[PDB]
Amino acid sequence: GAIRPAAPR
Amino acid sequence: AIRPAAPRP
Amino acid sequence: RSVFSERTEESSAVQYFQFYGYLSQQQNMMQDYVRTGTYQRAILQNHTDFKDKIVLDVGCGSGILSFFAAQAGARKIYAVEASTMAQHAEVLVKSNNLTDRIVVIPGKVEEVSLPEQVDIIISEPMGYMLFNERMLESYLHAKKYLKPSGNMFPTIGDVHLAPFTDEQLYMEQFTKANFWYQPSFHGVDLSALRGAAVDEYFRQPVVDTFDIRILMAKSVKYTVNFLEAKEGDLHRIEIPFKFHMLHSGLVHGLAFWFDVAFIGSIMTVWLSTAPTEPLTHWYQVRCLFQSPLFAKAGDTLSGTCLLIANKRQSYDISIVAQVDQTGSKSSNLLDLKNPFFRYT
Amino acid sequence: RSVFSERTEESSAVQYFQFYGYLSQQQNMMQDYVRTGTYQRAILQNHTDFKDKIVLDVGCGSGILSFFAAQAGARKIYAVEASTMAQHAEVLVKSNNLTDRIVVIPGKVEEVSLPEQVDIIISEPMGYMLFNERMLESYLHAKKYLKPSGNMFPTIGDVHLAPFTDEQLYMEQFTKANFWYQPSFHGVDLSALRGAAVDEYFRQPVVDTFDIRILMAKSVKYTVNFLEAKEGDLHRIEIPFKFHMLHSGLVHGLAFWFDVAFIGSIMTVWLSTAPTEPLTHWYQVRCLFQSPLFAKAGDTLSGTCLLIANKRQSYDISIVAQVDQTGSKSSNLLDLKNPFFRYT
Ligand SMILES: Nc1ncnc2c1ncn2[C@@H]1O[C@H](C[C@@H](N)CC[C@H](N)C(=O)O)[C@@H](O)[C@H]1O
Ligand SMILES: Nc1ncnc2c1ncn2[C@@H]1O[C@H](C[C@@H](N)CC[C@H](N)C(=O)O)[C@@H](O)[C@H]1O
Repeated sequence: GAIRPAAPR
Repeated sequence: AIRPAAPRP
Repeated sequence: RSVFSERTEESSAVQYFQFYGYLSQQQNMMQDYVRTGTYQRAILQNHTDFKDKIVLDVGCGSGILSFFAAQAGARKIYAVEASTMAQHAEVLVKSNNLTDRIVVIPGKVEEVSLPEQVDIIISEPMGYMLFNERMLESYLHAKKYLKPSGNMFPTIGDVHLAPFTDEQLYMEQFTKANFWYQPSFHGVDLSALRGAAVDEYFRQPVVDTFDIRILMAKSVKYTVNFLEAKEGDLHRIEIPFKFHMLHSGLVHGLAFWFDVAFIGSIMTVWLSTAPTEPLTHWYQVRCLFQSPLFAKAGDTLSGTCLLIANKRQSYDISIVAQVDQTGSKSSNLLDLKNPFFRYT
Repeated sequence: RSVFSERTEESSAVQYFQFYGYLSQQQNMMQDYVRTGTYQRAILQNHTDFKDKIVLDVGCGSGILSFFAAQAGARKIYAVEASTMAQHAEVLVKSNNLTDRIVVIPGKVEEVSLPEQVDIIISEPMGYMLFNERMLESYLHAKKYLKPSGNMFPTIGDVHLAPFTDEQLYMEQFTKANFWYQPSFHGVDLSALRGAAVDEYFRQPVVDTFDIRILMAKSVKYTVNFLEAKEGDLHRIEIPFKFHMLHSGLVHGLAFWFDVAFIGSIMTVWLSTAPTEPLTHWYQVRCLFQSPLFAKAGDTLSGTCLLIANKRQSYDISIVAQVDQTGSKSSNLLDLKNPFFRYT
């Protein structure tokens, strides 16, 4: 919901 | 999420 | 207390109308050329259903479909929009010199007043999997404003369902869930949540497109006729199915898409989201079976897809399926509201 | 009723704790190795700040930081979590045989009741641009449970801002907005909304990473000391700046990142989201200027970044910058809750 961005992997 | 992003041409 | 307020948790509503309040989100839909261009053609090629008629635009957004009704000659168009986009539609009506013919009415179509009955209702209320958003129910609700023998554009909607095999998509789920099958994640044993993780990932419908070769039987069709249907008819949607399997393999779930038809006086125009047609911003939707089923060509895969409307403007989906020749069975529950967007 | 419900719209809160109820979203944060491993090193290398101490974990999510506190020999850890993730944390506490040491307490830290005061509070309450989510205010609110001379982990936070040049990015956003310049989109004039569109697109903070050569001056630092701040200190955050420009070019906006320090009795451990450091799930944040400022090496770019808390768990951001040697001024708003996640 536009809260935490995806971790880079 | 409600509507998905339109396909990029 | 409106029909809308009573079916919808306020917290869903607020977020929902916040989304459509963004010009960028209106733009996203407008830029789907298949969607927008087909709406234009349906309306303009059936100009006699619009010429000098009274029109209601249910959820007008930027105003686009009402502008097409004007291009087609409509006398008066009431354009209803519940988000703050309403203000921006008014700006465009003024700048296109159309205040005499298009009246923007801010609000929910369930709550506003119209000054008169209309000849035709136009709308684009289709969510992914057709039914997501529960805006079809707003579109049906609006028929209270339709003159007898008034028309609906779109007129009917058909959902298609077909079994698919996609091993790699299936295995993606366990890969993701197997994060939790670690006995020492920074010294913590996560394993006890692995089944909960699996279940959460399998509850997500998958939005993306695919090669038609994954499909294992001809589709079954469930039709909603918008001229005839009642709001209540969409609270519990039961789609029985008996697939006659054309290909042998492991069935990993069911694939869904939809078409609508605008049945005009001059011609019927179709907007299809099928995987054989040009891609739309709806893609297609797959619901996985957490235990897949072996079927050979010639077998019958039978079962039911049951969509039960909820107060988050979406559906709880129950899919139950069996291969009749073996008795092997799969039962699955999905949350339509929270998909995986896999095209991205 | 509560301090939380007073400052938060319900529609924000439901959506917020919904997001954190997904094991996938807890796993997202957990799999940030820089984040999760720095927290573990901060805790384990300062074992004496935990050994035989009473600990409060604010927003425990999975339980992961509570586990590190237990690994460090904490006598008792109160793990507070307002999402349904609280139930999964208690499963992990049982499965890791830590029922004697970790006590999950479901609910908001503003609403729950704890049995006793604590020696140290641990949390990971940082949103993007540090302040998104307003969870820092829950972390500070929790000091009502902290003993005199008790500690906070993290102890302080530094926001860094620096000017940047990136015409590609600027142009990217500008082009999206210019959809609304079209005088004849399917024969309809959208151009009256060009201004509103650029406003909306440039309200969006850009979340991604970049090369440090795009920075035009050394960064300015603004510090929040968590031991000393009170909740209300975060209601209105004024960050004045004066930049000594090291390079000539167009300034397309301000770039933001943050560091937090765990100031322990054994050593201080830094967790950095800077663009000179290994990348985190917070990336970095850029605020674009609708109108770029030209500046020469040696000029000063001065102004104010003002953050005003809102009820949607975020901040209304105003950035006013000027090039002192020309009186060229740029005023900007930014809706921190509506970001453009640009990273790929
Ligand atoms: N109950 C409702 N009353 C009024 N508007 C609604 C309702 N439900 C959804 N909408 C609006 O319907 C629109 C749905 C869009 N897909 C259609 C926009 C526009 N007509 C177009 O074709 O581009 C959004 O702008 C919603 O805010
Ligand atoms: N007022 C509050 N009370 C309790 N929990 C909260 C509150 N605000 C946010 N949270 C939770 O705080 C957590 C924030 C996460 N960044 C941290 C998760 C976990 N501690 C970790 O580091 O992996 C989420 O699980 C939220 O649901």
